Amino acid sequence: AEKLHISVLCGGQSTEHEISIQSAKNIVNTLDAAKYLISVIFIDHVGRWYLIDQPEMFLAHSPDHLVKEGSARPITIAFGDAAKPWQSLRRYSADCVFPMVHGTQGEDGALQGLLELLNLPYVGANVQSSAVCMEKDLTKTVLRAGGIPVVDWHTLSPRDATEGVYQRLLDRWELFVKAVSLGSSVATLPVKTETEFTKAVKEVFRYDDRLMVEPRIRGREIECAVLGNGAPKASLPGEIIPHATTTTSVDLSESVTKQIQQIAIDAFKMVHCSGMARVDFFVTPNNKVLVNEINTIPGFTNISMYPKMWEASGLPCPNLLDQLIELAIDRHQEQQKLIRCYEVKARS
Amino acid sequence: KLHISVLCGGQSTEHEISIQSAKNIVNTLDAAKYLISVIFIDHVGRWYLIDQPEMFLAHSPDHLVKEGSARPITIAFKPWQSLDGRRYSADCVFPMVHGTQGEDGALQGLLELLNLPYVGANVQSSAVCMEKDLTKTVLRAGGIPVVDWHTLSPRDATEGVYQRLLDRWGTSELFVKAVSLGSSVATLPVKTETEFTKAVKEVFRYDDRLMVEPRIRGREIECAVLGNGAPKASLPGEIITTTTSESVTKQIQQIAIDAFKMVHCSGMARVDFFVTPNNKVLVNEINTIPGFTNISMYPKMWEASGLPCPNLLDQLIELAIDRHQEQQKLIRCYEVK
Repeated sequence: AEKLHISVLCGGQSTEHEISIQSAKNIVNTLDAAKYLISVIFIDHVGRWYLIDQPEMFLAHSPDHLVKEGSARPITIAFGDAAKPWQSLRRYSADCVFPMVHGTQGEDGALQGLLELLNLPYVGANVQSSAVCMEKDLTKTVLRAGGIPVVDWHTLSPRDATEGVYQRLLDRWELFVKAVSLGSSVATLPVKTETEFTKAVKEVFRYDDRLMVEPRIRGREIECAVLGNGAPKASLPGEIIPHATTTTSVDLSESVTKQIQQIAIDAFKMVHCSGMARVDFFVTPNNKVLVNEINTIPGFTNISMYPKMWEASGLPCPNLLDQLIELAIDRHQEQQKLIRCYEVKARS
Repeated sequence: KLHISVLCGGQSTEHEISIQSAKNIVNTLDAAKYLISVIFIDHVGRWYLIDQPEMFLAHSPDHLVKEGSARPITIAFKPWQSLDGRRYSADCVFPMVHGTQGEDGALQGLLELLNLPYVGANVQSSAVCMEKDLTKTVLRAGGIPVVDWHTLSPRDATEGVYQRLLDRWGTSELFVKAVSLGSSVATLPVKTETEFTKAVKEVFRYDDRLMVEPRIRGREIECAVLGNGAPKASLPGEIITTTTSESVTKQIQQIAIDAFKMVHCSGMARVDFFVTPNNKVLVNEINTIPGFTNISMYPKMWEASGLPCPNLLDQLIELAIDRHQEQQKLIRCYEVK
């Protein structure tokens, strides 16, 4: 083969389905055509998989259209077939997979888990890191245990009493009642009263089986794109302003910029991330830098902060994508070596 | 009857124990309640379906593969599909792959993608329990007592580390363990600086992260936890040979339950402890797919606690289906909103 086969996964049974498609389109449009034969795997709303092997068609049409036209081919997977994991319902090659499903299934380790079972190289966080970063309270647990400054939180599960919690949190710290693992605004509720609190708790437990309460923090929402495996690099910080308006130009001191970058890298490492993460911070008026979230499959559309921050840092998106693919393949190669050496040792 | 698919084998060093766990499960599942299929994953990651449980009980899966009774399958995104075009039902999956790919969230991830009910810890909880330093990180953060540890990664300098751990733990005898691997070859006792440095090197050939722990003197005690939101603990068992103080017993059971909840486990886990001579109770590991063979501690501890294996299995399946039902409700409600 003269080119590497790249499969971009998008859609999925996730409320970020449409953003996923837009991310995938940018990636497909931006992948160096000289280096890659690009296939797009579309997962529809009921979880059916389709393969589109003409990237140009994916850029030109909605995947739903391609399904209906018949050009997007129903596929399943071929276990054990390391080279050609996709099988028409004819097998198709994949040298590396770019999981670009946001939220449920895509960032929560599920898709990563399938890809591990297929022994395929894939971009970004592995199963464990995806799961840790997906559950925001678990992320903070790991970060704080390692000494990384985070926005404080309080986890509640359905069996916990809700009475007294509001007051105790007010005493400790307006609050947010948030699903631990859901991003949609439907699952993040601002509360100003006890009554609002318990109503919000009830509401969020209709969506997620665990929630977290957070203090509403005054400060700027600063983001930083991290890239790498073992030796992560951090972009220039960007800012988002909920109405959201975004910009890669924020006027932070040399000190704060440096902190954001270093903590982003340290956080990335602390949750054992791979490939990429967008680390989202609050920076308080007193310039305290606080991690709020690590996103392992950040938006990747042409206006999305992750690629925009890198571009603003001197890394054009095509090069970014090449690096993500290289990192993915390198991780896979290293993991395969460890596995095999252990296998030999263990049975001997 | 409900269709139960028991998944075993796997690309894992615990492949053979997995087969034995599965055989016990298939042997013990109530025939009146279940139509049992076995999914066998071979060493190279190929998947096979055996729809005659008695064949699986009578023969090794490798034999069935060679004979052809273990049919190559893939998934249909009736989750299993032959490679006749036939599709096979599954109402609940019993993943029984130990260690790599079985307890580390990957298999759970696939089952999640397929919207199948399945027994045991979910992706997140599997991943947290699989990597032992992460488990301890989460447990200690929540105030659960655990054996001390120090994680090392390949890029960390080793110089002076041994001495520092000696100073922290007041013992010269340590273990250098892979964070995510169970074989004895990935757990190395060290008692000198030289042994430490050699062990670190050795383990880094097998895992990308390792953990150092002090050698703890005391009894190896285990405890089976069962349930979802309302876990119950078995009477403690001990590893000396295995076997199934009222205060210490209570600490064990309670800490096992609290540990189970703290890692957001579901269905089952075996919580492994040390109990020092001074009666200090320390969690060392949580196993989300513990051995399930006819002599394995998890089912034996339950049997000893008044819960026979067939009934244990029924509850595991009921817990899985119930979890699945609640999870679907949540995601449907969220999707609507």
